[PDB]
Amino acid sequence: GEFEKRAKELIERAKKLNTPAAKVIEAALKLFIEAYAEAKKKGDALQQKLLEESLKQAEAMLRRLEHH
Amino acid sequence: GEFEKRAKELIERAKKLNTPAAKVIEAALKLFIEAYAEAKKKGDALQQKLLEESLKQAEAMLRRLEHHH
Repeated sequence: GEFEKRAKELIERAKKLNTPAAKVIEAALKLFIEAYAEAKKKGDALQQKLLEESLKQAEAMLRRLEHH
Repeated sequence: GEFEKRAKELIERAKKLNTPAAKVIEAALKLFIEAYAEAKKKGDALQQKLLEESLKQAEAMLRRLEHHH
């Protein structure tokens, strides 16, 4: 899925950062990976939409952490 | 302490709405509690600032899940 690999894309960016705050976003993304697969199994469309939105917020927080 | 009590306040709202998406937000809130305590111990102000922004993203996502007729 394009969800997991974009989430894995951001995970590697978080490991690039090598700061505690980036490690927090790394843990949240791995939970999202597991949650999205569950949401896909039960046909939970609203959970998918929220997780997809959270994916964009994580990417924006990584970018803020990267700039600083 | 202000952050944890907001997060515990959000955790209780998530548990009341009884859907898989709530428990995901619940687990993320519990991680943020632990991470915020570590940020306070280390004096990591940037991590603190992003965690309180994350806490605000929690409230909006929870308000979205709660919005139900």
